[PDB]
Amino acid sequence: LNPLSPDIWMYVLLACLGVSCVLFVIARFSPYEWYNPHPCNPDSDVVENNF
Amino acid sequence: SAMVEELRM
Repeated sequence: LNPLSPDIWMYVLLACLGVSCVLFVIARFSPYEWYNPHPCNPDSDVVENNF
Repeated sequence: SAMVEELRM
């Protein structure tokens, strides 16, 4: 891991954590990710999660 | 209602 200087390594770890976290945040605000598992039966509005 | 529904879950 010598090629990239130790600065970018920690920058990248923190960036990955931040990007994953903001993706999680936007997942809640998302309109359509709520995808009612097994929509073969629309019987009940079981609005459930992903991401 | 939208924020509560998508927040508490």
